[PDB]
Amino acid sequence: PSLTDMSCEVPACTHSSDFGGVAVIKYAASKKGKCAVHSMTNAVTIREA
Amino acid sequence: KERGASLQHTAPFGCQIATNPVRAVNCAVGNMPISIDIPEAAFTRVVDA
Repeated sequence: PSLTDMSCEVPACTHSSDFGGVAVIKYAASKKGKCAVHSMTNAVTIREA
Repeated sequence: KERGASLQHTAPFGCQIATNPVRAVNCAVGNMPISIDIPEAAFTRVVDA
């Protein structure tokens, strides 16, 4: 699958040390399928793989 | 015969006076601090709203 027109917003963020941040990413998918998710920084870790 | 007006008629700040027990009611004087302990269950997350 390929995604376009992607954007991100953060309804809330708390540096609680236990995944206190939440982010919502809008996407347009070319087709149904699965995609891997990874942070591009070491400062922020994403719970979902 | 010479009692004159009672406090429920002469009192400042619109105080109502009652006996048995003696008390003043609803005097419009100053203000009242209130502290509320609100449980986590009472809150809805921004992502839920």
